[PDB]
Amino acid sequence: CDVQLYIKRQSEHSILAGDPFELECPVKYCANRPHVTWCKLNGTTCVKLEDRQTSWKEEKNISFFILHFEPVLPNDNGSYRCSANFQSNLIESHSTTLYVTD
Amino acid sequence: ICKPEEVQLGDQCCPPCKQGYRVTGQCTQYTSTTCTLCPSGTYVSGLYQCTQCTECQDTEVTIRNCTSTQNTVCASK
Ligand SMILES: *[C@@H]1O[C@H](CO)[C@@H](O)[C@H](O)[C@H]1NC(C)=O
Ligand code: NA
Repeated sequence: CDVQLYIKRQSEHSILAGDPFELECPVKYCANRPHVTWCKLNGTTCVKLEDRQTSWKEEKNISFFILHFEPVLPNDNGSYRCSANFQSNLIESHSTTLYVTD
Repeated sequence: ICKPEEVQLGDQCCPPCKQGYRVTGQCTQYTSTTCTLCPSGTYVSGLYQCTQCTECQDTEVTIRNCTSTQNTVCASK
């Protein structure tokens, strides 16, 4: 079993400023749950999201690592990647784009 | 054509690996790239290879030390 992040290339979401939002990193893992982190692209550099509220929602055959927007603000517009650390391995998701309206 | 934040792996546009890592598994349209840590004393050579860091001999000085991305640089004294 390989650890996999199921975010589709060119994935996008349209969301309303002032409404709460849940951005999901769908994780396939078989044994020990990896350490996953969100980051936001500026050009070709993924700034880790350190001060941000995150949670897990576990399902039978996949698990969701959620980045919470409480609430979404206009500055949350942009591209987000999710990353998983298992031992010496680093699994890197496709970026998903948020479009905010206000 | 791939976006500048991506890297061509096959005929597929994929997320890159972080500096000290080589590609251990190619991404698909729906799945992640898998990266593995190049061990100490090696540098990421291509997308996929860790190459052993060359040693500047006694008849040479180290101009730049071996990083996780680039080999040692040697010159004559
Ligand atoms: C390389 O590192 C060694 C210590 O391991 C040090 O003695 C040497 O001066 C360094 N050279 C450069 C150019 O940084
Ligand atoms: Na992915």
